[PDB]
Amino acid sequence: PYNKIVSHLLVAEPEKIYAMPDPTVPDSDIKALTTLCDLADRELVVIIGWAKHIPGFSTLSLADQMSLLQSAWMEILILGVVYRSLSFEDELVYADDYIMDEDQSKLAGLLDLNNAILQLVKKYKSMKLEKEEFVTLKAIALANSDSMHIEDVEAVQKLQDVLHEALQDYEAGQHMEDPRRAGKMLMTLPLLRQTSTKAVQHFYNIKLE
Amino acid sequence: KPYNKIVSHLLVAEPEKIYAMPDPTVPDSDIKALTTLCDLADRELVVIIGWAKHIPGFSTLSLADQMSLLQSAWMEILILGVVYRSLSFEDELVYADDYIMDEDQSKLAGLLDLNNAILQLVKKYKSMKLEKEEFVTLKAIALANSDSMHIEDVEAVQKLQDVLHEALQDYEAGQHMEDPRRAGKMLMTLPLLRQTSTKAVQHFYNIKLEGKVPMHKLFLEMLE
Amino acid sequence: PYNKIVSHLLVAEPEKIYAMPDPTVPDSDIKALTTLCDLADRELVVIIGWAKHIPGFSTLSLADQMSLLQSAWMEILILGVVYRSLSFEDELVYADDYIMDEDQSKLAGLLDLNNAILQLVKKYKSMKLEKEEFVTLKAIALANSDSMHIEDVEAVQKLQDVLHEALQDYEAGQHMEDPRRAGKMLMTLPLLRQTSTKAVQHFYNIKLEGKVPMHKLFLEMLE
Amino acid sequence: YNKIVSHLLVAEPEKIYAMPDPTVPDSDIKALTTLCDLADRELVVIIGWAKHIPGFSTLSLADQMSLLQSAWMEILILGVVYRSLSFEDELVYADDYIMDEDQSKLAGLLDLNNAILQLVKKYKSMKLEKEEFVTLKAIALANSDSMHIEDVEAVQKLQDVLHEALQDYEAGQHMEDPRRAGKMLMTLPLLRQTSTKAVQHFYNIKLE
Amino acid sequence: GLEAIIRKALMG
Amino acid sequence: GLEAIIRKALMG
Ligand SMILES: CC/C(=C(\c1ccc(O)cc1)c1ccc(OCCN(C)C)cc1)c1ccccc1
Ligand SMILES: CC/C(=C(\c1ccc(O)cc1)c1ccc(OCCN(C)C)cc1)c1ccccc1
Ligand SMILES: CC/C(=C(\c1ccc(O)cc1)c1ccc(OCCN(C)C)cc1)c1ccccc1
Ligand SMILES: CC/C(=C(\c1ccc(O)cc1)c1ccc(OCCN(C)C)cc1)c1ccccc1
Repeated sequence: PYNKIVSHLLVAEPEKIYAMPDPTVPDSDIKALTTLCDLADRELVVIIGWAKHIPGFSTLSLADQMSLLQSAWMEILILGVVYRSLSFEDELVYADDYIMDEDQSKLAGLLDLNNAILQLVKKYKSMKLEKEEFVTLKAIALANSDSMHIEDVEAVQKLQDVLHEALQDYEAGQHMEDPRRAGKMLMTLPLLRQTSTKAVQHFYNIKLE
Repeated sequence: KPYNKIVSHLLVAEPEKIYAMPDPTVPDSDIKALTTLCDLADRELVVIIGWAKHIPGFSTLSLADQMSLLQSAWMEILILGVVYRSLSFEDELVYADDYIMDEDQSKLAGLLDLNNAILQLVKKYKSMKLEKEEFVTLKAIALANSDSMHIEDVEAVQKLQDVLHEALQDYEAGQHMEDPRRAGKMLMTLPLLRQTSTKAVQHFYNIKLEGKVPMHKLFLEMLE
Repeated sequence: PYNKIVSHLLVAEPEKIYAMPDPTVPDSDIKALTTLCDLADRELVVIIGWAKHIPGFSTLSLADQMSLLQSAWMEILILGVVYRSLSFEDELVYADDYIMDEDQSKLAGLLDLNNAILQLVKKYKSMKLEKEEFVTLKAIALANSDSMHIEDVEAVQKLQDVLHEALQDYEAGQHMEDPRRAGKMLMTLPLLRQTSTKAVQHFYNIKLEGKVPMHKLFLEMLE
Repeated sequence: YNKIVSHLLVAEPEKIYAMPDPTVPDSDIKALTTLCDLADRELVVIIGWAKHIPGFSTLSLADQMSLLQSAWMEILILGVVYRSLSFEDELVYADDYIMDEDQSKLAGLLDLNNAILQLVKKYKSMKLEKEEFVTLKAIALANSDSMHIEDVEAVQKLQDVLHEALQDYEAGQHMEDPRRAGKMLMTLPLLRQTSTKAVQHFYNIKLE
Repeated sequence: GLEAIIRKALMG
Repeated sequence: GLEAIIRKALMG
C-alpha cells in the first residue's frame, strides 16, 4: 500500500551534512573529537527542525517537546550514523567526508564506543533495514525516550501509538513474509538506548580530558 | 481456549517465592538494606540460572553463550522480578514478601534514585495491566535479547529471540484481540529496563569502591 | 535595651529580593536552575553591599574583604533561604515569588541538595530562631569563613570576636532561660559549611554537564 | 574542674604507632599505605573511646553507628591536629611518622595536609589544652549532623551535656576570656570542611 | 562473584 | 566570574 505517516517522515528527512574536517590541523585525538562535536552540534539543529515535522509532536507542550528531545537526542544521532554505515564493512560514516575505521577509532580513543555502534550496524544489516524503517524508528525512539518529567503522558502515549501503528502497517504490507518483522525492529531499541547512554557518559567523562 | 505451549511451559518453570530474610539483630541502616539485597540477589541469581535452562532453545546453546546471555541480562531479570511483584502496590517495592521498601526506607539506604527509576517501570506496566503470562515471557526475551558483544552462534540466539517473540505475539493475539498492538507495546518497555539495569549495575560497583560497607559491619562489631 | 551592633545589622538588613520567574518559559530542570542563578547573582551584589555595613569589615584590606566573601558567599545565600523558610513546612522560600516543595525540587534535580537545606531549616525551627540571631549569624559566618589567603589574621580574628560578643550579649539579655543558646547557635555552623560546600560543588558540577546551554538552544529552535 | 572533662581525660586512648616498613622504599603508595593502616587501628580504639563518652552507650546502636559514621574523619584529623600543636609546619600522625612539606608533596597530600595545618595554626594561637581537645572531640562526635538519627532528643541531650562541660570548664579555668568556649566551637566548621576534603580525597584515590 | 555464581550454577 | 563580580561591586 501507501502509508500516510511514513511518506511524511520520508520528506521530513534532513539533507546530507558534512563534517568538514580541518586540513590545517594535524591528525590527532582532539581533532576527531573537535570535528564530531561541531558535527553533532550542526546535526542537532536540523534534528530539532525535523522533530517538529513528526505527526503529533508539535501538538505536545513545549515542556514535553523538550523533555523528549532532552532524552532522545544522542539516540537520534547514533541511529543516524548507524544507518549511513549499513553498506560499509567495519567502517562508520559520520559523514561522507569523515569515515572512521578501526585504526582511526583507535587514535580518537573511541574503539569501545564505535564498536558498540557497530554492533547496531551489524544487526540492522542482517535485517536489511530500509529507509522507511529507519525514519519510522528514529521517530519512535524520540517518542519512547522514557523521560522522567513528562507533563502530558497520554498525549505522548498516543504519539507513541500513531508511530507504532505506522511501523506495524508498513510491515504488514511490505513484509508479510515475516509476520514479526515489526517486533524485531522494536527489539533493537534497547541496544540503541544502551549505546546512547555510553556515548553521553563518554562525552561528559572526557570534558575533563 | 488452549494457550501457547511455550508460555505454558514458562509458567510451570516460574520459581517459587524467595524470602529476603533480614537479620532482626542488625540495627536499621544503609548497609543493612544493601547487605540484605545483596544476599537476596545472590540466591535469586542461582534460581534465575536454574530457570534459564528451562527456556526452550537455551540449553541447546554452547555453555559460553548461555554464560554470556546471563552475564548481560541478570540485572534486567532481577529488576523485572521486583517490578512484577510490585504491581498491586503504591510507591512500594516488594523485593520479597518480607522486604518491602517504601520511600523512607529507600532514603535510609541511598537507593532513592535507583528505586524511583524502578518505580517508573512499575508505573508503566501498571498502566498496561501486565499479566503473569506476559511477565515470564518478557523475562525470557530480556535474556534472549541481551545484546552481549561476545556471542558465538549469532543465528542460534536470534532463533531463540524469534521463538519467544512468537509466543508473546501469539498469547497477545489470542488473549488481547482488543489491542492488536499489545505485543509491541510490551516490547517498547524493554529499553527502560535496559537503562534501569545499567543504572543498577553502576550504582553497585560505585559503592564497592566507595567501600562504606565493611566499615559499618566493623562499627557494629566493636559497639556490640 | 539592645546591643548596638545587632541593632546596626537589623537596619543593615537588605530588602526582599524576588526571583521573577519568566512565565513564558515552560517549567523544567533548566528553568529552575536558570531562575536561581539569576537570583543568586543579584543577591550576591546586595550581600556585598551588606557586608560593608558590618563593623570592622571596611577597615580590612580590599584583598581580605574579597577573601572572606569568596569563602562565605554560598553560606550567606543559604542561611538566607533557610531563615525565609522557618515559618513553612517542607518548602523553601528562595523568594516570595519562588517557593520549592518536594515535587518541584524533583523537577529541578535539587532533591538531595534541597533536603540538606531543609535539614538546616528543621534545626532552627526547633530553636525558634530570631531575626536578631539570623542577621548576626550571617555576619559571623562571613568573619569566620576560614579562607587560606588572609593578609591580616589578627584583624579577622578581632572581627570574629566583636561579632561573637554581640551575639553573646544579645543571648544574655534576650534568652536568660538558656545560658547555652549562643553556643547552640554557634554549633549550627558546621552544617552550614558542609551544606554550602555541597551547593558549591553541585554547581561547578552542572556547568560540566552543560544541559542548560543545551536547553536554551532547544527553547529557541522549537519556537 | 568537672566530672565529664575528667572522665574524658581518662578515656583518652594511649599512643599508637605507624611503624612504617623501613625495607619498603619511600613513595606515594607507602605513605598512603601507612596512613590507611594507622587510621584502621586508630578507628578501633576510637570506637572503644566513644563508648566511654557519658551518654553515648544509652543511645540505640543505630544512632551510635550513625554518629560515628558521620564523625570518624573529624575525630581522626582532630587527633593529628592536637599531636601537632608544639611543632612548626609539621603533622604528627604518630611519634614515629611525622610529615613535613616535602613528605607531604610525595604523598600527593600537599593541599590536604596544608588544610590540616590551617587547623593546627588556629589552635596554636588559642593555646588549646588537653581538656579542651578531648571535650571538643566529644562534641564533634555528638554534633555530627547525620540525616538518619533515630532519637533526636537523646542526641540533642548528649550535645547539651557535653557543651555544658565545655562551658563550665572555660567558666572556671578561663574566666579572663568570657568567650573562649564560643571561640572553641567556632573551629569546628573548619574541621568538618577539612574532614570532608579528606574523605572525598580518600575515595578519589581509591578509583586512582 | 557473579562470574563464579553463573559458572558454578551452570556446571552442576 | 565569581571573583569578578565581587571586585566589580566593592568598586561601585
Ligand atoms: C561517538 C560519536 C560521537 C558523537 C556523534 C555521534 C553521531 C554523530 O552523527 C555525530 C557525532 C557526538 C560527539 C559529541 C556530542 O556532543 C554534542 C553536545 N554539544 C553540547 C557539544 C554528541 C555526539 C561522540 C560521542 C561522545 C564522545 C565522542 C564522540
Ligand atoms: C536496586 C536493588 C538492588 C538489587 C536487587 C534487585 C532485585 C532483587 O530481587 C534483589 C536485589 C541488587 C543488589 C545487589 C546486587 O549485587 C549482586 C552481586 N552479587 C551477584 C555478587 C544485585 C542486585 C540493588 C542494586 C544495586 C545496588 C543496590 C541495590
Ligand atoms: C541551592 C540553590 C542554589 C543557589 C541559590 C541558593 C540560595 C539562594 O538564595 C539563591 C540561589 C545558587 C545557584 C547558583 C549560584 O551561583 C550563581 C552563579 N554565579 C555566581 C556565577 C549560587 C547559588 C543552587 C546552588 C548550586 C547549584 C544549584 C542551585
Ligand atoms: C590526612 C591523612 C589521612 C588519614 C589519617 C588521618 C588522621 C590520622 O590520625 C591518621 C590517618 C587517613 C587515611 C586513610 C583513611 O582511611 C582509613 C579507612 N580505611 C577503610 C582505609 C583514614 C584516614 C589521609 C586520608 C585520606 C587520604 C590520604 C591520607
